[PDB]
Amino acid sequence: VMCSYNKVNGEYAAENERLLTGILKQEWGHEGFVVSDWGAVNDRVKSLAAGLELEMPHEGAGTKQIIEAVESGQLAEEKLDLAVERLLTVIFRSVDQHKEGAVYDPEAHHKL
Amino acid sequence: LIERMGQALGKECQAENVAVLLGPGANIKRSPLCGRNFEYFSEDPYLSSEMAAHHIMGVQSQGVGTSLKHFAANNQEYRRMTSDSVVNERTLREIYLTSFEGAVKKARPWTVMCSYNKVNGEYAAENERLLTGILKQEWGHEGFVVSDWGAVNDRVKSLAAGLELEMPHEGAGTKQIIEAVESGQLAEEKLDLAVERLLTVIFRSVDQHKEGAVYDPEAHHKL
Amino acid sequence: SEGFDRKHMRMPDNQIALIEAVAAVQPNLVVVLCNGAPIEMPWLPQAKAVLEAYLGGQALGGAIADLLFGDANPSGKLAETFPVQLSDNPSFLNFPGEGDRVEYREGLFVGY
Amino acid sequence: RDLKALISQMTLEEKASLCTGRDTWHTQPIERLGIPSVMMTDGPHGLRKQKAASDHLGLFDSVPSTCFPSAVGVASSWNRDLIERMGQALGKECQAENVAVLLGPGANIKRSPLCGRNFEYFSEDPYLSSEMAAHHIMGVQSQGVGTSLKHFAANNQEYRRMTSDSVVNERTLREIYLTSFEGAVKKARPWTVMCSYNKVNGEYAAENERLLTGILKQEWGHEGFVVSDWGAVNDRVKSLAAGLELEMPHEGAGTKQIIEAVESGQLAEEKLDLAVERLLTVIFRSVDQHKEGAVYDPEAHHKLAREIAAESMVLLKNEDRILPLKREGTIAVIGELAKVPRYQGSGSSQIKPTRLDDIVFELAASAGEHARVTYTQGYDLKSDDINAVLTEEALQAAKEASVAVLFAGLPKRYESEGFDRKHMRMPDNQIALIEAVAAVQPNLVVVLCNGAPIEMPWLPQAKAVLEAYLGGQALGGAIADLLFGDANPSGKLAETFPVQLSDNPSFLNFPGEGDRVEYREGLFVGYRYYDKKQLRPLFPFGHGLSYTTFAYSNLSVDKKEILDTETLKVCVNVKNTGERAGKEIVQLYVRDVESSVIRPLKELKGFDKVFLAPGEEKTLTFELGKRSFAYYDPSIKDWMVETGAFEILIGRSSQDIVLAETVMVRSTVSRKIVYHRNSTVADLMLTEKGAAFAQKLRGMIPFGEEYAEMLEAFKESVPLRGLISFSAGRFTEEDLSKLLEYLNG
Amino acid sequence: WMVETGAFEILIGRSSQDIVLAETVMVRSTVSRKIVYHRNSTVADLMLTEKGAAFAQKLRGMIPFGEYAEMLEAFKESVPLRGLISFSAGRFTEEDLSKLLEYLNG
Repeated sequence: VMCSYNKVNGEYAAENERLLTGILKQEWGHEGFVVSDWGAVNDRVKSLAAGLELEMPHEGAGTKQIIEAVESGQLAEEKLDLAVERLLTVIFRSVDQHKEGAVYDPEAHHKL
Repeated sequence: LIERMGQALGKECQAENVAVLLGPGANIKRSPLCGRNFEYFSEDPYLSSEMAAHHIMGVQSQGVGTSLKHFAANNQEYRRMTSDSVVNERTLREIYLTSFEGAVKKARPWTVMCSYNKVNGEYAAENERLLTGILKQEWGHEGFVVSDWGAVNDRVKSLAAGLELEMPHEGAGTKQIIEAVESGQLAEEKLDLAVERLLTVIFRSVDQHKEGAVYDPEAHHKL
Repeated sequence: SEGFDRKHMRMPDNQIALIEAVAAVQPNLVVVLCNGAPIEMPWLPQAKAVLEAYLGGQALGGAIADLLFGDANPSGKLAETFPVQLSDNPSFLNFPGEGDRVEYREGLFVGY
Repeated sequence: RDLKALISQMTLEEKASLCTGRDTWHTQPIERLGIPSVMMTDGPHGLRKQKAASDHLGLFDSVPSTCFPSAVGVASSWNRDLIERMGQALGKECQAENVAVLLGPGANIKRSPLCGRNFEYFSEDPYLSSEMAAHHIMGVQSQGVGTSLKHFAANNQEYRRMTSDSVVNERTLREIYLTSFEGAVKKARPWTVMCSYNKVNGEYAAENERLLTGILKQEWGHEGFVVSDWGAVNDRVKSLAAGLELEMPHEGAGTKQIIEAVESGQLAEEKLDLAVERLLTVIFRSVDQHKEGAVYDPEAHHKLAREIAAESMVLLKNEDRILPLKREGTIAVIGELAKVPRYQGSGSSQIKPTRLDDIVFELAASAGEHARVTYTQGYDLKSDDINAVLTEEALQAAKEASVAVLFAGLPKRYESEGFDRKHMRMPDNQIALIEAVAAVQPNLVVVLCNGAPIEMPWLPQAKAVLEAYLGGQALGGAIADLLFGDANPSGKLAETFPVQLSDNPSFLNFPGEGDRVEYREGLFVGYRYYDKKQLRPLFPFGHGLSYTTFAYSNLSVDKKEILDTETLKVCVNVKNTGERAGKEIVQLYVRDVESSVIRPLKELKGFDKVFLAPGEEKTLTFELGKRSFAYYDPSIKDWMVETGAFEILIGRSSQDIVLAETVMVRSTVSRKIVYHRNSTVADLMLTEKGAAFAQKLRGMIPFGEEYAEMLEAFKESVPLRGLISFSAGRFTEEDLSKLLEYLNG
Repeated sequence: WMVETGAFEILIGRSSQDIVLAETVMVRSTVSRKIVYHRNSTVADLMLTEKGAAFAQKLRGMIPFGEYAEMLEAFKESVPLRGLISFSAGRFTEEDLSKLLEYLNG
């Protein structure tokens, strides 16, 4: 599920813990992970703590922040451990389900 | 003998309008050099547990509460607020926790105070296995847990673990508890349960308070 | 005191020496000790008697007078072991540890 | 030979079949491709070639061979070159018996005095052990014969050895146990290393991939292959994947297992190919290096064995100059161990000798016709009960003599592979004979024949005590020469001799709880423990006496300060201030003066032995380096020097320092300090940003000498998050958050 | 908390060093833990059940090398079940032990 650019009731979706964790993960039982719209993150560490696993597009400063939040004792490393497990789960799935040699009929999809 | 001493102390708390007396301490004497050995009872978990329990009985006979103190392995002072006690389960159960077990069970101190250290990589004020699993569930402690002064590391994590009272007053911890409820991270019924433990002890000390209490400084010097 | 541990287990030096000299001119020597925890006693051969009085509180005066003249009979027994030297005790190899970490390696073999 | 070509011509089965033996002592040949068979054979200190017996326990007789002294006493020689010559004799005997690889030496650390196999291990100290082990290997392999550095793991007790779990923390395992093996693998390059029966931290040695590949193959660069102890493997495919090339003895099921694993795509065939290559490289080596027609002089090895022995015995005590004996008067030799000699162990290291000395005959010989040697038996090695007839005969003999030499020790049945001693005492009826013989003849010399330490409550009534250990097939002439002074005693204990069993560090955790033993004493093994605790031993590590005296002089170091990447030269002068020539042993220790981690007070870090005529003086030279000063640091997974002063200590023992000097070693590793929510107010003074806030602080805290002590103690050790509780609301979680940014950028 | 069926000694002293009177009693546990066999159980562990000591016979004989008396007993008692594979002359295999572990655990 992709989060939006806007705030909901004064909090950016990409860091709205009640929205991504409280309602989406806990209440509804979403098993996958949350990705941002492109450039949507305001603070990476705030976003990780709230339930956003993947920042898009690549922003390398966010990686230096997550490391320092762990080492400075402001982010528990098991929050990060939990997040890597959700991400790695979807990535390995699509690998394993990829069909090598796949082709498709441009003629028929024009019919479809 | 110690049970009569605790009664005198209880008579001194009634005359000074003292609700709860922070004590006794019952940590185990692991090393001879520990600074606070003078205010601990013994190296042996049985003798310790006995004296501690009868201390609690005498104080509490007069309707005054106690805070059986430094629940964990606060066995050295050096770097106590950041030190990690690495204790295996047999040693921890047979030795350190057993100095506390007899006293909690027979004497029923109204409160237990946790210590500044970690036990096995978790701060006492937030070790749910220690404050809930062993103190509340296994031993059936009915009162509440209060932190040593400034010992809390995270207020919300400590509430989830079984620590009801943060001392001294830290107002940020209150705004954090409120925000944990609203964001769906802490159930409000965890908090309701906490208020019920706290209010139960407080109304007790009020209802058992003896107005007009005095005491004979002459005889306590005899005692 | 609260807030720090002792660095050694000895009595002050100018005291041990006075015990030794007074003993050399008066063998009939009684020693009373005021302390909260165990100490080494290299002088013990020259004291005929040793009353361990610990921290006897605001009425220690009358109590020690009673014990010394027999109006009370002494009836106390050590509740901790008194080692010969500091290095004998079980915690010596792991106390106070390496920084913020101390390993209770002696196990159940604490004290006596 | 182009080995990758040979392996490519092999079928899948032929490859997998090389991976286990053919029988109990030979490897699998492949006749179609000309791969020969070669023979393994036991013997850390002598050949145990078994003609026709599938026996890994030394229960069946074998071909008779030279029985050199056992590790315990040869290690007491402190003679790196002496043991290297022995390895040459052993290599000449393997060449004559067509023995490809000689299974040994063993170099496990002596954690407990009670371990059964201590008689065939070298020391409690990792440095001395690695030296003797390395020079053992070098001498053997100079003759083109392979070795099997033995029991790679922590095989430190025999009880339940095939199921026991050695629980060792990472620092202890690197600094103590694995370091006795490390030096020898690196300098001597033994062709094979044998794994142990036990688990290490919950994984059987024979499949502890981190141990066999991570440490032995990858880090240390062992080029040869790993062979299992006999029967040690738990799963062959697990063992192959982990770095064990040869299962012994032959187990054919594992070959069908290796085959089916490649076919199921669960073991990559290139892991198997690499394995055939390691084995074939050692096998072709011993073939190419075999010297056909090999012989050897059994006459001369008995010479070599008499020499090793007289350097491998520790004179423990000698009052009133009772030793060396005078060739006059009458000498009363007492005790059945003087007629039924104790000179080796039992188990897979038991040799069938080629000759064997008569101790009384040799004493008679050395005495000359100006002295009478008598013999009385005295006690009963097959009993624990006093004998009233022997005791009257011994007393009567000793009453007639000027001096009495009483042989005592430990019967053969006390020390063996497969079980540990139950106590540390000598037999009872021996202790009694010492006391009574003493009561009628105070001039009493005692010789002990034993593989490991014992208690000596009788020690006051012996004027002299020669620790002769297990001196081998020539211990007769050896003890005769020492006792008469034709050789000078020159040995020093390589293990500590405690007063009582309960003094030693393994006592609270030996042998454990079932299949689990926790090495809880950590780094405090042997003398490292007795030094730290100030627990006086019966005799300390490195203790030995001589019939001459030695003065030490002129400690000096070429540089007074080195970086941890640099090397250092130590020099000391030894002079014989006595009137008999002799050889002297010099021990060099290092003392880290201040360290942020727990360390022993001293660690032995070099040694040499030196022969001096009366009045002669020489100069011995040591070299120190990074490993002379470093402790092991699991966080960076490497060795670490801490910038400071270390003290260099030259002694005749671990108790007796005679000379010291301080040097300054400086680390080349700069670690970035990283602040966090529980760093102390004192941690701020490591950076100039941090001490800036430190002053602005400790005032934001609101609260006379009497309590001066603890107000400093409070303020320096409070964590940064702890200021939140004592700043009158002025320091919040948001501030600490901003502070942690500044501190970390 | 766990009691082990056996003898315990009651000791009356003036100190921890000075015992003046003693007496022995027998405490008997009421807890039976089922023994569970596995591939590294010892030949001695087989003697906790009547099924196990049944197979225990001749299995110690199957060791083909069955003064050195002390250590040969120590060997035979302490070998794990899987260790017999190495010293039974091909007569005890992984499938045999596999069948043995089913029987022992039922």
